[PDB]
Amino acid sequence: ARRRRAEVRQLQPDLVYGDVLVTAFINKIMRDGKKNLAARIFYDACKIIQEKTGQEPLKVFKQAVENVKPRMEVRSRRVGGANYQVPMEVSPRRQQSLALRWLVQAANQRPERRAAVRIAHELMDAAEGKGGAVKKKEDVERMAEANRAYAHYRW
Amino acid sequence: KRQVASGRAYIHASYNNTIVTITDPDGNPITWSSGGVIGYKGSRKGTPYAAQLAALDAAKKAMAYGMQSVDVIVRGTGAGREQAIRALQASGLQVKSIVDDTPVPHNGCRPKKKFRKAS
Amino acid sequence: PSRKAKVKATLGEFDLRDYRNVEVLKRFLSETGKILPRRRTGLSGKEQRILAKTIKRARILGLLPFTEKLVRK
RNA sequence: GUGGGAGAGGGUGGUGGAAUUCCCGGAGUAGCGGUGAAAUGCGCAGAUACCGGGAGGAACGCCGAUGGCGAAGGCAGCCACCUGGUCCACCCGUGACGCUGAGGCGCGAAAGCGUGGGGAGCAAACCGGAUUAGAUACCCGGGUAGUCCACGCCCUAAACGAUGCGCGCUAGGUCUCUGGGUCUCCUGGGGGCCGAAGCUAACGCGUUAAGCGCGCCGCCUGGGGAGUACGGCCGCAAGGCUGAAACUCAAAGGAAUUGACGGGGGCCCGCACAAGCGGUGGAGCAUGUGGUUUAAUUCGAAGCAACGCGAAGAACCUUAC
Ligand SMILES: [K+]
Ligand SMILES: [K+]
Ligand SMILES: [K+]
Ligand SMILES: [K+]
Ligand SMILES: [K+]
Ligand SMILES: [K+]
Ligand SMILES: [K+]
Ligand SMILES: [K+]
Ligand SMILES: [K+]
Ligand SMILES: [K+]
Ligand SMILES: [K+]
Ligand SMILES: [K+]
Ligand SMILES: [Mg+2]
Ligand SMILES: [Mg+2]
Ligand SMILES: [Mg+2]
Ligand SMILES: [Mg+2]
Ligand SMILES: [Mg+2]
Ligand SMILES: [Mg+2]
Ligand SMILES: [Mg+2]
Ligand SMILES: [Mg+2]
Ligand SMILES: [Mg+2]
Ligand SMILES: [Mg+2]
Ligand SMILES: [Mg+2]
Ligand SMILES: [Mg+2]
Ligand SMILES: [Mg+2]
Ligand SMILES: [Mg+2]
Ligand SMILES: [Mg+2]
Ligand SMILES: [Mg+2]
Ligand SMILES: [Mg+2]
Ligand SMILES: [Mg+2]
Ligand SMILES: [Mg+2]
Ligand SMILES: [Mg+2]
Ligand SMILES: [Mg+2]
Ligand SMILES: [Mg+2]
Ligand SMILES: [Mg+2]
Ligand SMILES: [Mg+2]
Ligand SMILES: [Mg+2]
Ligand SMILES: [Mg+2]
Ligand SMILES: [Mg+2]
Ligand SMILES: [Mg+2]
Ligand SMILES: [Mg+2]
Ligand SMILES: [Mg+2]
Ligand SMILES: [Mg+2]
Ligand SMILES: [Mg+2]
Ligand SMILES: [Mg+2]
Ligand SMILES: [Mg+2]
Ligand SMILES: [Mg+2]
Ligand SMILES: [Mg+2]
Ligand SMILES: [Mg+2]
Ligand SMILES: [Mg+2]
Ligand SMILES: [Mg+2]
Ligand SMILES: [Mg+2]
Ligand SMILES: [Mg+2]
Ligand SMILES: [Mg+2]
Ligand SMILES: [Mg+2]
Ligand SMILES: [Mg+2]
Ligand SMILES: [Mg+2]
Ligand SMILES: [Mg+2]
Ligand SMILES: [Mg+2]
Ligand SMILES: [Mg+2]
Ligand SMILES: [Mg+2]
Ligand SMILES: [Mg+2]
Ligand SMILES: [Mg+2]
Ligand SMILES: [Mg+2]
Ligand SMILES: [Mg+2]
Repeated sequence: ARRRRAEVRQLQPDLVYGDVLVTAFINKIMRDGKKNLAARIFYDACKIIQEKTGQEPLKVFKQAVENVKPRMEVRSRRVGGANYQVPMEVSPRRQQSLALRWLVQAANQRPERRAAVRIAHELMDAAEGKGGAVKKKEDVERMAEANRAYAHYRW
Repeated sequence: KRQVASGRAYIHASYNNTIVTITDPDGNPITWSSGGVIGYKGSRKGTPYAAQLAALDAAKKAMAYGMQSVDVIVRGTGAGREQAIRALQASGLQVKSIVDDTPVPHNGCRPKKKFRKAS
Repeated sequence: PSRKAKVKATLGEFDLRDYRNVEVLKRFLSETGKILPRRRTGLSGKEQRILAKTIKRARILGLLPFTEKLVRK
């Protein structure tokens, strides 16, 4: 994006919770454009969040996404001599993009044998402060803040 | 220990380090710090961050002598001079005043070849 | 542009060659004990050249500072 | 001549404050320092940072300039003394007493030399630490001569405005330093800028000429060889001044032009990077290629822009071996 500022894409809200955030997550779960199979998965897993929790899946989902959002991350930047890992705030949008990307990633690292189970358990575990995703989020946050010495490279 | 309550805080900023010295009203050091006292080693001692840490290390160690307010006295020009000023202000210690007293010669000794095209 | 108020304006009659008039020479020095530019003194080539010399005489007499530390920062 | 003026002009003596280094005292503790990053180095025999006292050397911040003085080199804290140049006004005195100037004599930055003194900081050489393919460098830590003073030498330079000195003549505008005047302005000396005419290869110069003219001095005559050799003179030495030849080249060269280029600048693009999603590189195989092999493995395609490319159909044919 050299010329413009690149506007963001809008997504048709969920055919269920009528929520856009859900569709985002659906697309991250998608693969080879199999949006149907992708949608199923989130839903089955969405059900499994109940009969395991008396709570609504959506509230669970939306709060997992929340604990996985990184508030600081370290980016590179050469300053004559080498590259200095510079810490810095993460934009509201990248937080979301990162959070969801990370969930699907951690989810698929789980041992649970079938997809919907994996997304489900990762969703849950995340919601209460644990799980692959949250780990990542904390390794990142720990990276930044661990390089406070290069904070003066703002940008 | 001796109990001072009010003294002086000298900041010595350099493009290589920042080192804070806290003294009694007569200029006698009570405590001190630096990017080296804190865990920093090479080039990071000059960092404004390190200066912050060194400045805070200094303040705290000065609370032990029961000191409260001080007169900041800045010397030098170096990345991390102002962070030290701020660090002290935000540290229980009351900053009654800031004063720059960086020494400058009325042209005396020939500088090192590195700092020439000056005198 | 320094549009404060030339030190010459904010003052009147005075012997530019009087090295003892501390109360008036004092006015041509900065926050520091530095001699102010024509920019601020408002004087003129010839006037300033004579001021500079009288101020330096006052310094050696201890009536004026060579340098003074800056407050604030 | 008389009366005024400005100035880092020169020489001698005195003297002030800032800073660096060292020494002494206090207080205080684990580092300081340094770089791209480091290390050598320094520090518990207590450094760095801080306060007080002392010694010494060298240089003068602000003012300070686009400024001033000088014949040039050059001259910058402040005080006194000794001393040079110069500008203006008054038209007072002399009465062409003028200009230039081979040789001579003097002066002449830095480095360097001799004798003696001094030595804080800086720093050829040098000793070390890094860096690099190497690094007899660049960077870092040290450090002798020297840098400072006296006296005596040396006599060079991008000693430059790369523009010899003097005088007369030829629009103006604008800034500035210093003097005089009826003080919006005028008039004299100096420092800049833009420009009339004119000059110039061009760039540019232009009352501060590189214009128009006269006087006198110095100097040039293609490039390399060579500022060398020889001689002479000068020097303590280093080396300076004067300054060739054989041989050899078709050039060397000045200014400007259009390009291209830059580890120059500015503004701006492209799946160029970044952000991201999938993949190649590993396996098996398919296909093209290199290589090798063969009687032949027909030929071509070569970094991007050759390699599932000519081959949108090689069993014979095609097919060129
Ligand atoms: K000048
Ligand atoms: K020698
Ligand atoms: K000298
Ligand atoms: K001499
Ligand atoms: K006048
Ligand atoms: K022309
Ligand atoms: K030009
Ligand atoms: K000779
Ligand atoms: K001789
Ligand atoms: K010589
Ligand atoms: K460019
Ligand atoms: K690409
Ligand atoms: Mg350092
Ligand atoms: Mg006179
Ligand atoms: Mg003088
Ligand atoms: Mg001193
Ligand atoms: Mg001591
Ligand atoms: Mg002690
Ligand atoms: Mg050691
Ligand atoms: Mg011990
Ligand atoms: Mg010792
Ligand atoms: Mg010291
Ligand atoms: Mg001291
Ligand atoms: Mg000594
Ligand atoms: Mg002159
Ligand atoms: Mg000169
Ligand atoms: Mg005179
Ligand atoms: Mg007459
Ligand atoms: Mg007569
Ligand atoms: Mg000489
Ligand atoms: Mg010399
Ligand atoms: Mg000598
Ligand atoms: Mg000697
Ligand atoms: Mg000695
Ligand atoms: Mg040194
Ligand atoms: Mg080596
Ligand atoms: Mg060195
Ligand atoms: Mg020149
Ligand atoms: Mg005319
Ligand atoms: Mg003019
Ligand atoms: Mg003029
Ligand atoms: Mg004039
Ligand atoms: Mg001038
Ligand atoms: Mg013309
Ligand atoms: Mg032309
Ligand atoms: Mg002109
Ligand atoms: Mg003429
Ligand atoms: Mg000649
Ligand atoms: Mg020849
Ligand atoms: Mg010839
Ligand atoms: Mg010749
Ligand atoms: Mg020679
Ligand atoms: Mg001799
Ligand atoms: Mg040319
Ligand atoms: Mg585009
Ligand atoms: Mg495109
Ligand atoms: Mg990319
Ligand atoms: Mg990838
Ligand atoms: Mg493969
Ligand atoms: Mg073949
Ligand atoms: Mg072959
Ligand atoms: Mg052929
Ligand atoms: Mg082939
Ligand atoms: Mg193809
Ligand atoms: Mg055949």
